[PDB]
Amino acid sequence: NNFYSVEIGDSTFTVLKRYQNLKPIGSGAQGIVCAAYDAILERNVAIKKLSRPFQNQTHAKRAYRELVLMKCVNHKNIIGLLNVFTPQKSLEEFQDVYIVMELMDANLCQVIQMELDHERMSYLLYQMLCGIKHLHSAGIIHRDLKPSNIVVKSDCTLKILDFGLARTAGTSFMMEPEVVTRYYRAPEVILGMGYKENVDLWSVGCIMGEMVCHKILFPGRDYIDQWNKVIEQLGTPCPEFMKKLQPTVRTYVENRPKYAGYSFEKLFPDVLFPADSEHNKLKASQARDLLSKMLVIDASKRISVDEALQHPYINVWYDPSEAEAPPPKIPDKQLDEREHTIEEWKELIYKEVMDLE
Amino acid sequence: PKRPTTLNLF
Ligand SMILES: NC(=O)c1ccccc1Nc1ccnc(Nc2cccc(O)c2)n1
Repeated sequence: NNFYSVEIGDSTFTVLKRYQNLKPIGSGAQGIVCAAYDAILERNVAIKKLSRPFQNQTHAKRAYRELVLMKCVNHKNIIGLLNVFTPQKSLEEFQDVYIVMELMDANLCQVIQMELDHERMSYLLYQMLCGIKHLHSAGIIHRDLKPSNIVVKSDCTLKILDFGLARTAGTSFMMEPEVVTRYYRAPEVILGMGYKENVDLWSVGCIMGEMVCHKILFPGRDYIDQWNKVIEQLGTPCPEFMKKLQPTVRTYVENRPKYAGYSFEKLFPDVLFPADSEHNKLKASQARDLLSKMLVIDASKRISVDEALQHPYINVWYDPSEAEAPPPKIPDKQLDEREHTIEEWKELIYKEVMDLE
Repeated sequence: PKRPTTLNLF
């Protein structure tokens, strides 16, 4: 054949010889991801092996949107899709999908382990915010933002990653509200309410905060202690919000201890923030203010994406082209609630993976 | 104000 193989742990990659000398760099959920050199390209690239392309009726729905979205969404702040293929010859044989994307130096966790200066931290946050926006402009939510899904480059550019849980609007409180990474779940998700665009904005808070403190904001020993860590921090949400909770959740939420919460001045004392200058927009004050507008329990009151891109701490970087870009366009083929059969799927994964390279 | 171009990742 043309492809080949290499021993990458308890698994094996069967790729086009054009991608040489592999090495693992990520133990994710949608599959392992290797960093390699694309000879033909003359630039090192990232390759994701899709684990059981259609094992459960669930792994499909995601592995699909990943593909689709990987395609229909292009923005300078969102990991570009380089290639996709499959070492298999035909349907009956098909059972593996490989994804090739650009390749960044590292993951945000890396930044979180270092001090930034306003300029940096604000630019990144900016970039991060542009990426999301572009997605939102299509009603497309990411639902799972976190360091792990954000990558940087020696030249300080930011690129968003992963689209498994990516989906639209949000019919309700999904089915498995566990799928999103704990530490970054937004109240609407924890209390199973039903999300809007800004659900991502909450995650953005958890991130920036972490980037500021250098440790996870709202830890949480389990799916439920999560809510606890949140309220112990921002204080019990007000009745208006309670009234919005399902009847069962409501009860429990109200039966908890009544936490007041701490002022953001104490949650993020000026020190923790990159050393202020004299400049006004790039100031701890301002940076701290954004946070307070994102780390909000009642989503209806949480700064929308644009409002963020316009806020004084991110404002200094604004540029129509990046922010107000044109909305990406997904056909209408991709559904986030549709439901087919293990097999029925197997087909759409081919007839797509196919006409993609 | 101008955009940052370097980022130490070590
Ligand atoms: N699912 C993924 O795409 C995934 C999962 C886990 C880790 C990475 C990635 N993807 C990815 C894509 C482009 N550049 C990097 N760069 C990079 C370099 C060094 C360490 C990293 O964590 C990332 N990583």
